[PDB]
Amino acid sequence: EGVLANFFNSLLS
Amino acid sequence: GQLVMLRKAQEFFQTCDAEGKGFIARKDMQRLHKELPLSLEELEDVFDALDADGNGYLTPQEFTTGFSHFFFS
Ligand SMILES: [Ca+2]
Repeated sequence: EGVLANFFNSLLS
Repeated sequence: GQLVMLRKAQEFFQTCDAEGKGFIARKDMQRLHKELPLSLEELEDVFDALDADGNGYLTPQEFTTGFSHFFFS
């Protein structure tokens, strides 16, 4: 759930 | 708000499934290590979080569903 945020937040940069 | 989400899930589904297969496999999630800053170890965690049915296959609906849980917190 935090590793999804990581992965999505990273996709957003 | 749901249309903006889907516009991103498509963008990001396309990015993982760059080969045009129609799904994301456990090895598309590895070549991301070269493009994103995460360990392969995290990537499979992502993968594993996102494959709800455990096919070892990531579908668009599985991909979109995950992103939507995220997009909305
Ligand atoms: Ca699946």
